[PDB]
Amino acid sequence: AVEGMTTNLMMADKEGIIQYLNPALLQLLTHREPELAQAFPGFKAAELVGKNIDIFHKNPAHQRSIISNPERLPFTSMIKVGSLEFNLTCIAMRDTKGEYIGPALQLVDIT
Ligand code: HEM
Repeated sequence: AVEGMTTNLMMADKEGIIQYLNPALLQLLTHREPELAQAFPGFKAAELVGKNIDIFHKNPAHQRSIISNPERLPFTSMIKVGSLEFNLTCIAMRDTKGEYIGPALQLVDIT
């Protein structure tokens, strides 16, 4: 629904370790755990922080090349996550001195 359009955000460090999920995304992934557990059997949304993103990517070096090269960010794509569908945006996070920290992901639900 349009009432359900919100800001879904997930952050990782340069080594691909998930650092933070915002509440809207945590709520969505909890709601969608039926679909997510079919695509990713042991999936628990509250358990994602500290995990490496490589676990969830079928060709992990592809996403690694995207988040390792902040000069080529921002990156946008449409992705299928099990039976879910998202419009994905990946942007570079930087510290106060301008250094790249890792990727931030925004997902727009188009399931
Ligand atoms: C901040 C953490 C994450 C980053 C930086 C990240 C990075 C990316 C990027 C850039 C894409 C687009 C690839 C493309 O369209 O060519 C992508 C797609 C995808 N991501 Fe993630 N992702 C993250 C978290 C997750 C999580 C938690 C899951 C599983 C729940 C996941 C599973 C997928 C899947 C299934 C796709 C589409 C199919 C694939 O390329 O493997 N990602 N990810």
